[PDB]
Amino acid sequence: MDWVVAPISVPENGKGPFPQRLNQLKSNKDRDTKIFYSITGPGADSPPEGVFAVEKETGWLLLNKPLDREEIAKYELFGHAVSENGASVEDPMNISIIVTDQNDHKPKFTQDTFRGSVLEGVLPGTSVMQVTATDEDDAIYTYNGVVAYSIHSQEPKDPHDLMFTIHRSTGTISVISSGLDREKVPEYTLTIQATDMDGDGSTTTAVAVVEILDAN
Amino acid sequence: MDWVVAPISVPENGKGPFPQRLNQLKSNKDRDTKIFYSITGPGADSPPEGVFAVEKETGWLLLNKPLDREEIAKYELFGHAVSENGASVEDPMNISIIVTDQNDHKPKFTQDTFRGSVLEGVLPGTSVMQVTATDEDDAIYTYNGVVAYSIHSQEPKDPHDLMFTIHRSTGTISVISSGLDREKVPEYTLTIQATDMDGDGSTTTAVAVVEILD
Ligand SMILES: [Ca+2]
Ligand SMILES: [Ca+2]
Ligand SMILES: [Ca+2]
Ligand SMILES: [Ca+2]
Ligand SMILES: [Ca+2]
Ligand SMILES: [Ca+2]
Repeated sequence: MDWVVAPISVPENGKGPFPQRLNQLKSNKDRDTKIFYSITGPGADSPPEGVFAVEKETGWLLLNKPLDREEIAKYELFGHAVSENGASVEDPMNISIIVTDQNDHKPKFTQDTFRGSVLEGVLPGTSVMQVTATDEDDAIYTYNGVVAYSIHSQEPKDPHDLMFTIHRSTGTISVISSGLDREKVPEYTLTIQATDMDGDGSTTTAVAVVEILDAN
Repeated sequence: MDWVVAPISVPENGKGPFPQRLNQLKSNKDRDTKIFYSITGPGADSPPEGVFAVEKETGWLLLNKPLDREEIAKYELFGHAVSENGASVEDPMNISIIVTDQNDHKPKFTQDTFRGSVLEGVLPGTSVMQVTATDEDDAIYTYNGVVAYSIHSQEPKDPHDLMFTIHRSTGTISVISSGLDREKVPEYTLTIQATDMDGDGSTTTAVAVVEILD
């Protein structure tokens, strides 16, 4: 029995030590001859050179230094086997290295202060504005690049304390209660937060300033 | 050409979606007979049951839910190939799942306040005390569980500002300058910090109180 395709998943920023053994190659021609192994491709003999290597006799695939997914996320290499007589015995083998993500980037708001406005009359559920934070980490297979938005505080606290809400994943801010009155309170300052790992990681902070406009 | 053996490395807390394909099994007897695949072992048919599964006809190995390395770090399963009989055609295959670490734990000092003492006479380079923070994440293959120690502040700043240092990875605090005098300053309060990812991750804070003896 065997795998049809077996890619090797390697976390970025590994401790090693280096050089670090990955998986071991084997030509089933072993008994008939002595085999010598080598590799080619971007990562081996094309740039970036010498990130990966092979032990010529044992067939161990080696990683020579820690990887950075944000720099290169995938490698496609080829492994070769030649007899002691010098003849390429079999087709070269496809080697796929998948670099898996670590949470090595903090989220960042696109601005320190976002600004929006809304009419004093509006219905609860009305969009005011949208805020945005970015995270360079993977948000598809991991949560490391997935951001959770929240409102930390509101100022002032009148009439109600919880006048707005923020959509947890889109960053759209909405009005959730009535009684907006420009004459009483013309401006609210919301301290907003974006936290990666969908709310369990690092947090960064910005501000949203909401102007209340007079409906005649 | 092939791998002698090929373990599968799966990051914990994956998004999937689930069930999630890992790698695909294949018997060489595919060509001469119809094959049905299955798996056994802790993770499959022993507890924890049904974390992994196999598509009986295609041979795809499936992960049914996200993994937690801190709960189980490694699985050893066996893959089987049987004829319509139910009879093994070849030896079962060893399946190794390695669960790779995510930084899902913050570091924590063992105490909020550590206490130590040192004689007023001592030479620079003298050990005072050792402080400790733990991190449940992997500190062997990743930095996620590796802690970096630092001194944030000293009080008072007398005779001067930098009287102690902390060893970045052991948490041992040492005297780095002379002029300790109990009669002048009997006690120092150091704000200390432990940061995971060897200094690039989350930080937590505690206090070290050092008594000067006569
Ligand atoms: Ca990186
Ligand atoms: Ca990353
Ligand atoms: Ca991140
Ligand atoms: Ca975990
Ligand atoms: Ca972990
Ligand atoms: Ca950690």
